Amino acid sequence: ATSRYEPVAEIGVGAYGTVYKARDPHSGHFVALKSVRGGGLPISTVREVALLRRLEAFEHPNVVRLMDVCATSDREIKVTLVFEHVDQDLRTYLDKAPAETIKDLMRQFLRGLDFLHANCIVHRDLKPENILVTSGGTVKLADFGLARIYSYQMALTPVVVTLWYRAPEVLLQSTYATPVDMWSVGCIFAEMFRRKPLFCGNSEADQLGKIFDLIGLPPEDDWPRDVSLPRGAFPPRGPRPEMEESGAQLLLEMLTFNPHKRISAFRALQHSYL
Amino acid sequence: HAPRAGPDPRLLGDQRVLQSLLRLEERYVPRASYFQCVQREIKPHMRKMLAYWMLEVCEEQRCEEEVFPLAMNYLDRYLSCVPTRKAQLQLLGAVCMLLASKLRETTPLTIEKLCIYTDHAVSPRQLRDWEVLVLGKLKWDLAAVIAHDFLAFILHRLSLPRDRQALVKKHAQTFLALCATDYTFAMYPPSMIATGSIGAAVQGLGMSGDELTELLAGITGTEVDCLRACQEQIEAALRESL
Ligand SMILES: CCN1CCN(Cc2ccc(Nc3ncc(F)c(-c4cc(F)c5nc(C)n(C(C)C)c5c4)n3)nc2)CC1
Repeated sequence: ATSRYEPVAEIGVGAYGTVYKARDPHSGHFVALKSVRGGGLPISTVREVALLRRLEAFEHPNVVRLMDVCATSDREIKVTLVFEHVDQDLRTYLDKAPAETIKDLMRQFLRGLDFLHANCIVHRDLKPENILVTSGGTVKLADFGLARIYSYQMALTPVVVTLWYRAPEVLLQSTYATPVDMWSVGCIFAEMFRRKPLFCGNSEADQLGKIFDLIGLPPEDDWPRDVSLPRGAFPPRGPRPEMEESGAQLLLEMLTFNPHKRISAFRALQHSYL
Repeated sequence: HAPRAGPDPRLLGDQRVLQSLLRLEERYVPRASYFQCVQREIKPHMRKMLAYWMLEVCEEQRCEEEVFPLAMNYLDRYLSCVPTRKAQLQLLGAVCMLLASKLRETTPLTIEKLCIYTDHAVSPRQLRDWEVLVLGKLKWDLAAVIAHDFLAFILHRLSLPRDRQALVKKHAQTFLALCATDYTFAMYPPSMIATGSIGAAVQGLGMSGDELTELLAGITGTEVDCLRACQEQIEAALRESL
């Protein structure tokens, strides 16, 4: 017998299409639906579905689970991805007042990203909206429409990540790898204490300036060489809101300018703080 | 403006990453020989003909090296579970290249470009329709592990300097494409095609052959005798690809 989930709430809209909370009116069970908006299928849809299908073989607890992919059809075909429903994102989870939870939240966040990186996957769009939390407190990473398998010598999409969570090497239009997600993790780690974005830049150059105001200006041996804007274009700045000693140490290793010295997700899970 | 992916030491040096690929690869190996029970009209020589056509399109368009073997992976997995007629082979192969390219390339193949190489009776509508059909039959599971994905991991475990690998890599790529054209390799684990191609390439360029075979087998947990037989088959297929 067939059943149907009917949409009961819009939970997001993007150029990628629309995400819906949906409910079977006969069973009461919920899912989430993401609906895709010579030619052919959009590249982002093919990539997102392919990566989730590869990851579905592991059933990792800290990644959203893709349940189904329906393609129906009129001239225009509609693709619908079906996800197990999660009640909220990280923003909704926080404005509900503990530090003990943040360490467990951070532990799960790092476990999910380490599982991606250990699977050759770079997310390239980590942000509070894409970090979901079930009612039971389980972190679920979402939105893999910008993600890719990282393969040595492949061409890369030059501009990735939303502005406020974008790594300096990407802001400087340099090459990048798995550390880009770790920079976003640092921004998200600090945002759990600030409850406000750490770097609210107005542009790419303004984002780098706000970044350098806290991390300090890298000398010269750390400045990337494959960039056009040199180090002398930015003013000199020095380093140094209510977290622990060892937590601040872990944060600085995530927010390291040079991505090769930036801490990995695995090493962060081994940090004294967690 | 146009960045290229460098060698991430966090990935190449983390043993769990290689272990993850080794665990995933069997998931993407085509089930069984579809030539005896599932396909009737479609014969092995037709697959080899289609493969060379696909390889020529990928070469003439300068696709990334993974696109052609990945398209052949989709082709074999599709033919393992969908009876297909000879007159539809070209359309199927064109769509497999389109999907592989869309997945792996920043500047992918387009439906209009594929119409250059397909016969003129094939239209963009059919390509759009078959893209959806192939996605459905493959359950959209396109991020397959293919032999090329192991290349950088294996070379990282050779102490041959990065620059001296340039010709090894180029030559190994010839063997990787050859294996994808040849149905006798269609069911080998991608890690064995990769180590066999590397072994054939490093030997063809000239620390001995037995020690290298021992090392290549140890890297992937493969039996030494099995790797030796695969490398000899790869070498023989090249010399006889006529
Ligand atoms: C209008 C604002 N209010 C208050 C804030 N609230 C946030 C919120 C966001 C999501 C969920 N639930 C949920 N459960 C399972 C999933 F799989 C996804 C999911 C899957 C995907 F593929 C996605 N791709 C993208 C781009 N998104 C974004 C929408 C995050 C995806 C989300 N989402 N619950 C609450 C929305 C309603």
